[PDB]
Amino acid sequence: KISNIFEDVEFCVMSGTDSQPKPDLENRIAEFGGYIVQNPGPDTYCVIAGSENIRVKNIILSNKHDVVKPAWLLECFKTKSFVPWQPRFMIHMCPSTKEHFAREYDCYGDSYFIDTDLNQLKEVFSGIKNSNEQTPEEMASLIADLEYRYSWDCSPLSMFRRHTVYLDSYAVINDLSTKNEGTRLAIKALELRFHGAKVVSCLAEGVSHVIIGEDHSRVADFKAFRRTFKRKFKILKESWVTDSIDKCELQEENQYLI
Amino acid sequence: QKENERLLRDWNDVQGRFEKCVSAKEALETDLYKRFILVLNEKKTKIR
Repeated sequence: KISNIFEDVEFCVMSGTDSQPKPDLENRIAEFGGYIVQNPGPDTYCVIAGSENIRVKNIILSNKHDVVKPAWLLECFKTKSFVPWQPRFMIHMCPSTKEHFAREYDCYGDSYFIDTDLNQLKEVFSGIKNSNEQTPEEMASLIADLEYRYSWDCSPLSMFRRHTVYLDSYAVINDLSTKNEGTRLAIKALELRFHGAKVVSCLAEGVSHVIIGEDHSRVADFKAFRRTFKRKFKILKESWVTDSIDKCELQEENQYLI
Repeated sequence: QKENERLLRDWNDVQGRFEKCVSAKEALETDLYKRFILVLNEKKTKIR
């Protein structure tokens, strides 16, 4: 009666009680001129149901129509007009509608006509299952590559992703009989991991920096290793790491000059 | 001894809470990055 656009279209509202009683939905769709049929037929544009029954499961098997949620009907009611179908209601959908969506929409809730705000993007991300399939090294490397490709590593909170600073908190190698209790090495580890840097205790070929604690009186080994190692290491003053707490600011590139 | 011991208990508690908060922040950053990477790969495939 109100929205005549719903006329000339069959709606198989064969269920739906959890949200609103099904007779109420039928009354509303009649007020909107929707064809209320009690069973699916090869002329119904969409099948409307609430709780999922063996009939819905068979329609999933016998792909004849789409199992549209009543929430889409509620959207039509609040909009008082037709609501375009979105990949969040149809539990089962016909292959023709699948091709229609794929031709002008992504495989996820993202759409080219309706943008996703903060909450919609959050819902899209949550709907995508979260698991572990990528190794931490590879995932961090891809993150760094994408950030450098479009200048995202310049965030003031995460700059130590590339700088894998090695902290020589162990005086001896392969000795489990000692434990540094009550030391500030944990504080240094927390400071390093705040910006994304992850410390390592096993030496490998991926470590390009060697940093010792406050015991800087070991300049002799640094001098000896400068002649030996071609990988000229860079050691800065301990005030720079404390600047992340006192100044809490990054260091500009103008300091690196002649 | 009593003063330094309950201050060291407070230090242990603050270390634990800071560690768990930093771990939660890192997990949120990691899974947000994972989801953004997935959607970015989806969009890259669509662009291609």
